[PDB]
Amino acid sequence: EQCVKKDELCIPYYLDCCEPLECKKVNWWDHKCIG
Amino acid sequence: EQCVKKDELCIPYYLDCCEPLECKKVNWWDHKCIG
Amino acid sequence: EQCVKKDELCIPYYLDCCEPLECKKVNWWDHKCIG
Ligand code: NI
Ligand code: NI
Ligand code: NI
Ligand code: NI
Ligand code: NI
Repeated sequence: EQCVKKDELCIPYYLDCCEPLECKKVNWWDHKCIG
Repeated sequence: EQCVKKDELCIPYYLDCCEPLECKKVNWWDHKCIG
Repeated sequence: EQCVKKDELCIPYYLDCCEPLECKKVNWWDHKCIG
């Protein structure tokens, strides 16, 4: 598995972003890699 | 390889946790993903 | 894919280091995992 790229979906505690992106909520259920 | 999940074993500098978990020592030799 | 090990090449936003290493520029184009 790879670190998640910019603007792609991530899951805290399960599937995280490539640094320096941060996994941020974008709605009630989903998160995206932002930064 | 995947990021390490909650309460599973991690190794600093070698096998790290899924954010926002942190790899913490739990005894003399082992580390676990906590948070 | 795995997190990048100490003194190996990394790419911010694409191929990141094993914590607690940080991906730092080492010249105009390349980055390395330091820490
Ligand atoms: Ni990672
Ligand atoms: Ni981070
Ligand atoms: Ni961290
Ligand atoms: Ni992998
Ligand atoms: Ni970091």
